[PDB]
Amino acid sequence: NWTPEAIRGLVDQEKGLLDPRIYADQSLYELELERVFGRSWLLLGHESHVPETGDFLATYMGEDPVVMVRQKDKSIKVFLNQCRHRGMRICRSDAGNAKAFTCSYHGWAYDIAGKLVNVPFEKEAFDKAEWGPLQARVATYKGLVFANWDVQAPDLETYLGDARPYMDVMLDRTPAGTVAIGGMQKWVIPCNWKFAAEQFCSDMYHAGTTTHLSGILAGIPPEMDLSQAQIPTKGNQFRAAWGGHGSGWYVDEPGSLLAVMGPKVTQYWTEGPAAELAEQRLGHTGMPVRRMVGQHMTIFPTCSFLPTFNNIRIWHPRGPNEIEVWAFTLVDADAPAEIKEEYRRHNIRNFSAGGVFEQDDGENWVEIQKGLRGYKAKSQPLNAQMGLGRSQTGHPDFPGNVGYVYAEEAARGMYHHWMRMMSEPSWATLKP
Amino acid sequence: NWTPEAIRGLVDQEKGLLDPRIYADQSLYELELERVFGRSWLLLGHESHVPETGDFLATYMGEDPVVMVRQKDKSIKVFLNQCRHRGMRICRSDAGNAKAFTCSYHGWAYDIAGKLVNVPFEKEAFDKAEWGPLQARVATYKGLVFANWDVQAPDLETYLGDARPYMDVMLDRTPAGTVAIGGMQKWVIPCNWKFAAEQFCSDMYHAGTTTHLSGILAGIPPEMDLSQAQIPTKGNQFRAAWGGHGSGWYVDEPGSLLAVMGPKVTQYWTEGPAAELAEQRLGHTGMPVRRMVGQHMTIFPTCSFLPTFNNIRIWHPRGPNEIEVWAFTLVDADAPAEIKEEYRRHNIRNFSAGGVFEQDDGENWVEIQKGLRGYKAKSQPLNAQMGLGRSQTGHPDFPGNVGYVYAEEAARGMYHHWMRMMSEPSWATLKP
Amino acid sequence: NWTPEAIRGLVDQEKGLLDPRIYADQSLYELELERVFGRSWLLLGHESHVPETGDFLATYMGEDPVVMVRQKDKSIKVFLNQCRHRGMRICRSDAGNAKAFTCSYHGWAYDIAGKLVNVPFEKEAFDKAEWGPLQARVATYKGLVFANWDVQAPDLETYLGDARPYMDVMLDRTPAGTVAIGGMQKWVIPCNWKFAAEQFCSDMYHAGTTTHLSGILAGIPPEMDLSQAQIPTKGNQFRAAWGGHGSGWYVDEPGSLLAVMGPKVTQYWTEGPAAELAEQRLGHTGMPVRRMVGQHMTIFPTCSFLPTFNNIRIWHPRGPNEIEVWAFTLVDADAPAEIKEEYRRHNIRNFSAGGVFEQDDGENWVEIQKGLRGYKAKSQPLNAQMGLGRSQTGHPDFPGNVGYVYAEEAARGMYHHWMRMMSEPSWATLKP
Amino acid sequence: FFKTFEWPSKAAGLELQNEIEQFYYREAQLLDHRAYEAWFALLDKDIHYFMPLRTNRMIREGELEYSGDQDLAHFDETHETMYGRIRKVTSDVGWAENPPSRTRHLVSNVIVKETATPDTFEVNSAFILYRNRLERQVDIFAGERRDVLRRADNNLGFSIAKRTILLDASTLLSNNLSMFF
Amino acid sequence: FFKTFEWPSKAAGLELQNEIEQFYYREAQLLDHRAYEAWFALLDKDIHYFMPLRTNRMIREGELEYSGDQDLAHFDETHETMYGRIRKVTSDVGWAENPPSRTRHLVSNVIVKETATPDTFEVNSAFILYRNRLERQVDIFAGERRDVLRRADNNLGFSIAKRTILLDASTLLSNNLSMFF
Amino acid sequence: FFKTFEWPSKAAGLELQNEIEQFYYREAQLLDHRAYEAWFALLDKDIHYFMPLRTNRMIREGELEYSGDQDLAHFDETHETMYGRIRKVTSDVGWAENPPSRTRHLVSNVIVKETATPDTFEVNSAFILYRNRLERQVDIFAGERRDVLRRADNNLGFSIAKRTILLDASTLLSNNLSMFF
Ligand SMILES: c1ccc(-c2ccccc2)cc1
Ligand SMILES: c1ccc(-c2ccccc2)cc1
Ligand SMILES: c1ccc(-c2ccccc2)cc1
Ligand code: FES
Ligand code: FES
Ligand code: FES
Ligand SMILES: [Fe+2]
Ligand SMILES: [Fe+2]
Ligand SMILES: [Fe+2]
Repeated sequence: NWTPEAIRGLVDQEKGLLDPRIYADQSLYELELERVFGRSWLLLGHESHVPETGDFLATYMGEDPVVMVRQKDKSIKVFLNQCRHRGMRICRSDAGNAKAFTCSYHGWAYDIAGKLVNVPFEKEAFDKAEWGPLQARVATYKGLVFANWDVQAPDLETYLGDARPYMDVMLDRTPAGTVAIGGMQKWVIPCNWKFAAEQFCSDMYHAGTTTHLSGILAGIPPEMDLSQAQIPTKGNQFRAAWGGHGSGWYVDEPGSLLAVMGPKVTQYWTEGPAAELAEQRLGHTGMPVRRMVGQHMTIFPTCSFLPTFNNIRIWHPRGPNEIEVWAFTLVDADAPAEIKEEYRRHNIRNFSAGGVFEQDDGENWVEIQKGLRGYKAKSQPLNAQMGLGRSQTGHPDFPGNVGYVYAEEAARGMYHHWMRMMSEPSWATLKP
Repeated sequence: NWTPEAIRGLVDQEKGLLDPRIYADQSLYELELERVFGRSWLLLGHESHVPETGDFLATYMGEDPVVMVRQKDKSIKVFLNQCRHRGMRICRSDAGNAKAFTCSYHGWAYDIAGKLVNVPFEKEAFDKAEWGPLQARVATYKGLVFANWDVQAPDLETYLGDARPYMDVMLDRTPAGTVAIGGMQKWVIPCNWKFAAEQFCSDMYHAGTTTHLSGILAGIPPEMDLSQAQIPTKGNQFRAAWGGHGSGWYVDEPGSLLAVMGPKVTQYWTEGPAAELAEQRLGHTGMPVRRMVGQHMTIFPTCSFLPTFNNIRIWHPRGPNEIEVWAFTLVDADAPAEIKEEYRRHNIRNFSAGGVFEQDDGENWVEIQKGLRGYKAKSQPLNAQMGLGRSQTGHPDFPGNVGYVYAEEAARGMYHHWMRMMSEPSWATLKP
Repeated sequence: NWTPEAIRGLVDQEKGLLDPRIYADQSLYELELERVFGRSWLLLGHESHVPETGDFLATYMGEDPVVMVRQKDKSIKVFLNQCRHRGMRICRSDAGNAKAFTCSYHGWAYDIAGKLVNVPFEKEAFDKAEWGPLQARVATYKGLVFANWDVQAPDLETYLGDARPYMDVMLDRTPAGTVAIGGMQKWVIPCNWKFAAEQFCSDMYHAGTTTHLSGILAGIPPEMDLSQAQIPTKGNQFRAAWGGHGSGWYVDEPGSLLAVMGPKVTQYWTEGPAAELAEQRLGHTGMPVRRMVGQHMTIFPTCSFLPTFNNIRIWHPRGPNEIEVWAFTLVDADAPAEIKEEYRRHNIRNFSAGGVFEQDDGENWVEIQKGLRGYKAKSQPLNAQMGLGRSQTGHPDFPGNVGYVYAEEAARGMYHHWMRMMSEPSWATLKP
Repeated sequence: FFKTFEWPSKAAGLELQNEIEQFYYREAQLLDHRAYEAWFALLDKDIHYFMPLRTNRMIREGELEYSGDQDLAHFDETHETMYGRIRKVTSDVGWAENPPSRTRHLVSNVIVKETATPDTFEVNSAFILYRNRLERQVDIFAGERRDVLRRADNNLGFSIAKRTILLDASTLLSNNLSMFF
Repeated sequence: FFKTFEWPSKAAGLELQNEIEQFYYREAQLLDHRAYEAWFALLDKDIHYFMPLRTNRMIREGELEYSGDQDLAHFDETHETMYGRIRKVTSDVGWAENPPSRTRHLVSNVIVKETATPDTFEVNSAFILYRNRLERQVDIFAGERRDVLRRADNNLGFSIAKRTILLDASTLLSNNLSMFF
Repeated sequence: FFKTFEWPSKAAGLELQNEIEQFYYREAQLLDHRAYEAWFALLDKDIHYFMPLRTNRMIREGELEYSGDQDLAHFDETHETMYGRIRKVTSDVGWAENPPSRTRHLVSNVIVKETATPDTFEVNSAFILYRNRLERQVDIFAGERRDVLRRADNNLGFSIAKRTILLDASTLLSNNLSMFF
């Protein structure tokens, strides 16, 4: 078995070393479902996925099927999509409206709250209030819905901590808040979830180098070539004080935003009444938001978004060697009809399974996972030494542990917290 | 490796609780092939599947391929379909007639009894009488052929015990005995065998609630719908004194038989010379078999049938997350052609992979098993409390431990015996 | 975990017994990757596959992807096809010529020696010469390129030992040496590697009995049928003194060569200037090569070839239940164009995925592996008793431990050496 | 029992060839878009909708590959039993197809033969039936259909009198056959 | 919002049927042999290349199966954005298709409908797209295409003015959609 | 090197198109019902039956994808060699096909071109070969065929002078190639 001492030596944030077995090992993965996914806050979607009473979304927490459902009192509930009788799935569609939920196996009926309210032949053949599906804790953050099984786990706000200001770049720009664009794309990648989560946590490096050369080329005019494409170098990276969360962004490099989102969005982000209302609201953080572009973020373990592009996705783990990508797009509720359309179009073009950027990430992760089947490929540590000891907590513009955009400080913090969650059984030590 | 104490805690028949891990755990399954399937009496088919000398049928005992073949002395032999030289399949077709069996790898020849009669180049390179494939103990119960590897196990009749009267409702109606209608239907379901074994053992509940509403509707006249359909409520359920066997049936509900099998079979089962001969041949049990309809039965572990419908099936395990269903139909040998055709047609219509009843079982089981991939879905006991403490041994009509038709006493018994077989290494304690 | 005592129990060369679990156990397989494939000399191909500077071939060592690339200094280097940053595959094509190797994830550039020569933004964000992909030892034997990860392991010559002469029958026929015919065929077989590795090591029996009767029929004259074709019985088998290598061949039965290879290949091998030159060059071993026909050989673990047919194959393990067969053909560099063509033609006809011989091998191996899923199928040992204690070292024509063509002495050596490598942790005792 | 389809040496006319092909393409559209009532309307009163079991036999016992008309089958249906199947599939409480699957009937290899009844045709065709349902469930079917089709005054131009579906399978790899062939 | 394709009662002539079929067989050949600039040439300046999302819905909410024109999609493209994709796939640094995949576009079920504009046709067809890449990766897709084609003076005889791909999947089982439909 | 099929600008006549299509449909029937002797009769004395290896190459080294006529291949056959293959497949001791498999050759995408010799044709067709055997084995193949077809006085109307099978696979995912393409 994986002893805490053996688990602690899998990650070395001091030397910048990672044991490749963390991406591959079966028994480690099984520890993750318990130690990581069973007590972390996990993204299920947006409040606008479930606007009115009885509205639901069939989604996941780790490998546990769950139902997110809007209540009469305007609150959101999350229960395990499993009948406690013999285990049958209670909610059998992706989304819609429910007056109730009935099991198709033996007819145990549930209200929209997940309360067991009817059992056929109950008098003829025990308390119903004691046998409903397992309830998860529900906490919202500016439109985003998060869930957590563990009652002893810290509240969302504390869990997020100093990473919140970086979420507000995407979420807190308008007083009316964000809304999710209709539809949620789902596809399957044969790779470990930590590859996907780390990339949006710390990895601008891959976009600034070789991965997305053809992605930039696709967003570049036919007469223009990659030699005329300016390499971005200016920017910063953030590692969360607690949580394993991380973010990276470019500073004064609006070429990168243009090559992805086009002129109409680039203008909406940087110039005009809306761009001005944003920096006023985000003034208390002290961040030059109108100057931040190409931003990536991960809220540990599997909530990842691209604040400049409004691209959000959830990584559902499916063993050590497979994930599911569940991705959606946000827009400001009051944003013009032309602007919403531009966010919609460019997100599809760039970040869906067929996306000109997304296609290449899938190719990379798949070939890494395949390699980790080899013995010697797991025998030596992987390099995570970028920006080792170059970041400091006193930046004039950006709060928290901030360094260079091309670094792995956010990465080292992500894996270190992963290590911590896997080796510490009690929140007594784990909590911030 | 699981300890006997840890295995005993997986099932609790007193409280009516089941650990969901039993349907999913890999190492529990590897135990099941040794502790359960390695020493249980297992259905392989019917005498009439192999009527003449040399007639064979390739089938399974757990995940071990076996050959059932009729001998010249009218006895039936069963041996492992594995050559002891380097493991090749000796019998490579589904069924047929053999005069001999020859290995295709190195040409080791065998007779129809499974004895090694010729080894090529034996003089140039050991006794052939010691190197034939493993032989199973073979026993026949009123047409049905059973097999068991374990020489220390209780014989068939003793193994069956007080479950025999309920088998005879299907098997002992005429002095001519039953014959198997030609055809062995095979399909794959991604679920644990225990769900399927249990349903036929104990679960009339699913048919009398929500699972088969569309199945009933399929037989219902075009001008009629479900609101007019009678819901059977009268009936009983049997738990075997030993073995985890079970059965359940409706009492005085001929409309429930009409809705499934049609009028001609309902007539044949309830009224006339044949129906009266059947009750007088089972007079020793004291059972009103003309009033027994819709019956379901499992002979633990994986022998399941539907006595009133003449449907029989074997569940071959294929890991904790998969089974194969091998189904066939019986008829009394001296039944009128008209009745045999009605049993054949309705069994295809209702209980094949395309069957209007079957479809919804496979659909339910697939979802349950998917749900068990999750950590939280395996963390809480499943409810098996139906009919708890309501069963008694002194029923005027039906012998043995008997309760109400909608109970889970037969299930608890199946799971209790599963637990016993899994936790008790020796037959010294395990036998009746 | 598997104890050295338990490992020794899996093979008994004295009684000639084998535990079937060796072909099925997942924990034994994981040990094989470390204890066998981690430190054995593994074939990657031929020098002619990489003749020019920069020419590469992507292949495997166990389940580790490796790159074999020709250097400017005329030598061959073998390195792990894995970038040490985040595990991305460096060389992403089957074969070709390269000037540099570049990772597609973050752009770490490598030279054709596997040295990390460039890191994007290195100065802005650690010693490059320390972070190159794990290098393997490379050693060539008369055209054939072998590789080994273990620096403590004996050199290729010492590893091969008295098996070298039998490799010379194929490799040492002309001072011109051999050349690999273009093209390497690759297919997947769901079976354990040891079945495939043993067959070429020791198993003439399968080809001499039933496996290839239709293969012979396919190559035999159209006017002739099987009952007219002569069965070869004369020949010998060789067990290596160390390493688990083994070979087998027919003696004075050229009709066996004619059926498989045709009359022209038969003439070239047995009669004329080339046949007598090959017997002169191998005179130091005293072997009458012209009389040796239909030869098979394995260099432990996964290097197998048919010398007389010029067919060579590497088995890539893919779990205990799967392999990949990578096959290529040799010819004498100075052989007649029609001989080169006859070797090319008859290898495709006989030994490719659709080959008239190969078809039946896969068919057998598939059904063996499927059978080993069962509990009882793994419960009794397999018979490896052919030619037990019937081999000797003082043979007038062939050097080493030699017995009858139909024997399992070489097989016992291969399994005994497998057992030795799996149990003994150090080359201190393991070496010859 | 089935063996090679006895195609006529004289191939059917281009107009007739096109009509039958177009009938199948329309039918596939009806099935894939779950127009079950409209597809069932094509079935004649005397319909025999049949799918025999297929077994692994040694070449010597090749006459026993397919199950017979008095044996079990995957489907052995009449107009009356098919109606029930249509009843179930269109039903809100029909769990196997609610939510419904996503099918594709790719039809090709159409060989048309005249019978002894004018405007009645014996048609041999091949198909791959791709069925996707729930989240990740994929079931691929392949085989041939042997039909007896009648000229009819309907939206598709033909009615179905007989259908025998010869599936390329012994053991079914799907958990059910909740789709129509 | 799709439903059964509205085929005309009068089936399109044999000449036009063969013209549209050969077009798709030619288009497939270009796509399977990676002739991307040659394939892109078929796309009109006003092309809408569309692949909506598909969801699991109860029969009662069947109207909600496909995503809307203002929802996310797998593809929602113009002539300009399509060329970007052609730039990417022909790029030496486009890793998803370098090395390139090995695709097969098997086309059948072609139903031609004439429209108010002569030489402009609304076409329905079914396909199975088999994709094989690298060592062992196999991705199989099935579905239908709903095209609006125009008569063109190119090498293929037609140009694509519109294309809706209805894929038989909810969750995509492939890691990407690097291929063209 | 193979590249896009050089289709004629003027497509073949409806009659000929139909003849070539029907030829393959009958051919697939012969193979899928194991009429091997009858299918072997279709092969001319100068038959080249060829299936080259396919490899993963960078766009740059694209000309090296397929193996050459002096490299190894999956199939490289003459009439004499095919004879032995037919002799084996029909044999009682041909274990790979006894018990025989269950195959479906689904032919489409037929593009016909008239060659140098009159009544000799250059044909391109796409296929999927579904192969099911024993209990649960399923091997799926996809690709295109390049045929030289001569008019013949047999039951199918044509004979096969040359066949090149371009398989969409690098590594073969099947354990063998006991079937015919
Ligand atoms: C993680 C995910 C996406 C990106 C990114 C890609 C293209 C352009 C801008 C950012 C960076 C890190
Ligand atoms: C287990 C399996 C099937 C049934 C059943 C199905 C339909 C009608 C009557 C009983 C009951 C228990
Ligand atoms: C392993 C593989 C092939 C052969 C063999 C095949 C044909 C003729 C002679 C030997 C022997 C062992
Ligand atoms: S499983 Fe939900 S009621 Fe039985
Ligand atoms: S394996 Fe059965 S004879 Fe060798
Ligand atoms: S993985 Fe090779 S550079 Fe990042
Ligand atoms: Fe990316
Ligand atoms: Fe049921
Ligand atoms: Fe062999």
